[PDB]
Amino acid sequence: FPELKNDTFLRAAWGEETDYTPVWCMRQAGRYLPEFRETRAAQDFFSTCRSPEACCELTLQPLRRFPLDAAIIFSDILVVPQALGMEVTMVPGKGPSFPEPLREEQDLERLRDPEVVASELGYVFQAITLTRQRLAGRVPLIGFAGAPWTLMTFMVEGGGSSTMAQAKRWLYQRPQASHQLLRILTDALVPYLVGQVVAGAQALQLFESHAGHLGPQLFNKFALPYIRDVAKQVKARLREAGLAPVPMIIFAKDGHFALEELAQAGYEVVGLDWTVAPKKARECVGKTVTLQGNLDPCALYASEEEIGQLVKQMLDDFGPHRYIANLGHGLYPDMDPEHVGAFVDAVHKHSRLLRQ
Amino acid sequence: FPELKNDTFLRAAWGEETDYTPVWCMRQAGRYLPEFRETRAAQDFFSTCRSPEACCELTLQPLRRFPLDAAIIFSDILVVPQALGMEVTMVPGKGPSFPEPLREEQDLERLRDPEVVASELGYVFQAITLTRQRLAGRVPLIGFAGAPWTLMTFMVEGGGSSTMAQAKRWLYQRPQASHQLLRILTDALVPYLVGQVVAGAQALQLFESHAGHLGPQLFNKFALPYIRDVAKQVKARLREAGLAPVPMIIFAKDGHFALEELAQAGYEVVGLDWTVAPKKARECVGKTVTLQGNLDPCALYASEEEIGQLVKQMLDDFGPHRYIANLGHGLYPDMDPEHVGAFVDAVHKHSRLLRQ
Ligand SMILES: Cc1c2[nH]c(c1CCC(=O)O)Cc1[nH]c(c(CCC(=O)O)c1C)Cc1[nH]c(c(CCC(=O)O)c1C)Cc1[nH]c(c(C)c1CCC(=O)O)C2
Ligand SMILES: Cc1c2[nH]c(c1CCC(=O)O)Cc1[nH]c(c(CCC(=O)O)c1C)Cc1[nH]c(c(CCC(=O)O)c1C)Cc1[nH]c(c(C)c1CCC(=O)O)C2
Repeated sequence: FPELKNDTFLRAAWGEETDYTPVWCMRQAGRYLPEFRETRAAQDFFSTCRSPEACCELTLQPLRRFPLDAAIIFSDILVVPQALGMEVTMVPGKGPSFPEPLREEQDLERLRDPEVVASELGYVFQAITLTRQRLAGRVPLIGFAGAPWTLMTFMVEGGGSSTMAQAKRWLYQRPQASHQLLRILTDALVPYLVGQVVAGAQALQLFESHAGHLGPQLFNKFALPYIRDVAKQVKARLREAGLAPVPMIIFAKDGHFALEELAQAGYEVVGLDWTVAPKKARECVGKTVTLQGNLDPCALYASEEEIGQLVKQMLDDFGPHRYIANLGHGLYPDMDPEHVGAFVDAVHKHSRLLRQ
Repeated sequence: FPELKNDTFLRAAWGEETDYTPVWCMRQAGRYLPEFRETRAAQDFFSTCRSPEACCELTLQPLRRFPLDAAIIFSDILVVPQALGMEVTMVPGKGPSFPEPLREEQDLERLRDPEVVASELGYVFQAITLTRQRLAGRVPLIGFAGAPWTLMTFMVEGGGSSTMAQAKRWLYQRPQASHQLLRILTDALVPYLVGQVVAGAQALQLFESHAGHLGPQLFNKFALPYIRDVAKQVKARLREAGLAPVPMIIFAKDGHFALEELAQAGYEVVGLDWTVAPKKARECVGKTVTLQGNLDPCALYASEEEIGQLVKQMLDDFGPHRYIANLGHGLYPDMDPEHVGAFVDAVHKHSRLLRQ
């Protein structure tokens, strides 16, 4: 691959000092961009995900508008449950659905052996290689997947939920079958994430987007062990294959209660939602992980001047060390690309002023 | 399409006698026109190129001011390297840039298969069809592209250069990789140029704008073969598709040294810069190609009366046969539209006096 030119994001992820704070945005390839909507109108969602050229194009679009310090491959976390043998749709304007969710223990029999999942996800690896080549070393490329618990919630609920009552009912009433499913997911995720790195990914983020539905006791029993396993096994396999391990980011949205445990879970970077005060997060995680985040995505509805001031305040709280800027979740479809631009420029501007 | 009403430019290109000398100007759709600047202020440069209506409008603007004998579609030669997978910007007042130029052989791996480029340039074909329809047969519409060597220089240098030292270093140190790249470009250009004709173009010009950096030995080894290939293959494909081949113009700026070879390269018309005395050019190319050019664009800074006299002298040197008037390069942004008008009127006036 082409030599990396701007490695600020990677240096920051490993905790090294940098000249400015690197920034990227979750869902930077997203519907808030008119050009994203146009490229997407061509195919259906999961068909877009299966076209390396389409994925590459969507990945590059934000970088043409903004000097973001990382790209993230266009894909979706739900490709893993799909590759395990579940059928999944993107309903017109009503999000992901599994018309036949997992509801009893016997339903696990329908899933593929987790060891064959990576072979089913070749299309993602093709997209990663192509995007890495086309990026031509501009900035690092992040690969990603959903965390076991979060993927379990989609598989059991059949979509989004305000309570995760069915998935949590599994945890309390079917603890053994839950662990079995969480292990299947872990065993699928590890080779998939390794394959993403083999294909060209230079960092990995694991999205535990539905952490907040668990309190600490269930999180520690059912989510944390598998989060830890994913990091340990991915690093081991990469070492063994003669490759360099990449920085790994754990993002547990609404996971305020788990920050101390997440800082010990074998990830270089702990991603934060907007509800956690940066200084409180720093006390929780300690001095040797990098934090990522955490501006309220809705702050981007404010004026460009206001966004600059909110960014300044955020960066004052995080300080110059061991920090990668981002929002506290993904960009929303109704947001203004110019305000995303203002966010990026302000992180760059204020982080330089904070140093010198 | 509407039937062509004024075909003088085409008759002259094929070498037929005409009642007056037809004239057009390189960069006639350009910044010297206040109305060009206004229409352009709407979008960024490459976004203008992707709007058929914007391209059509820019193409027609000069024709509303001046009785030019041809239109040339508004586009840019750099759409080809873009469609091959390189990222390219139009920097505010500092021209084209590729932030990640090709610098080693392995960088060729990032490019698209040349056979898929035409599909990426549909927007240009749409602009051509629309402009041909809106022109309503007034005058012929010229399509165009950059020549392989010249496109290679942009791809390797990452922009303009006073020496082409990096691209020439490729020719001397990486001859094989250079030929590989020049072949990729040729194989992309042929289907693109054919598609321009399919879409409505009635003539084609290939811009070898950076010929002059090569002497004769390198030009014959690395530029000429691909110039020849482009013409041979475009004509073959058009024949085979049941379409009429169009006149093709090769313009090698600062290519004094290559005129004899260019006259044998399969182009109806050889375009000249202002440094070549017309009578010397005529001896070089012989009696069976048409010459195009060649007034110093800077001559348009002279008074309207002076421009008339310079034009008279130019036309005396070229003579009435096998000649299409133009400047020796494109119009510059600070030139006066009224002086462009004087140029057009003088060619028409003096060429009629030269015949009768
Ligand atoms: C709406 C939706 C989709 N997929 C999903 C949803 C949410 C469903 C729910 O919560 O009930 C499922 C999903 N996809 C992704 C996540 C993790 C993000 C999180 O919730 O923390 C989740 C939970 C990451 C992603 N989803 C996507 C990426 C690729 C990276 C990028 O787009 O920049 C990632 C990491 C791409 C994607 N995927 C989808 C769209 C429309 C897009 C474009 C971005 C947008 O406009 O929202 C469909
Ligand atoms: C400044 C620039 C542009 N594009 C380019 C440059 C020069 C870069 C360099 O030499 O370092 C690259 C380019 N574009 C074109 C050429 C070939 C002309 C030549 O050098 O012989 C080249 C070398 C043709 C063109 N470039 C364009 C056309 C369309 C036809 C027309 O505009 O009449 C062609 C054939 C349009 C264009 N393209 C651009 C502008 C501003 C315009 C409007 C015309 C003007 O004011 O200069 C941007």
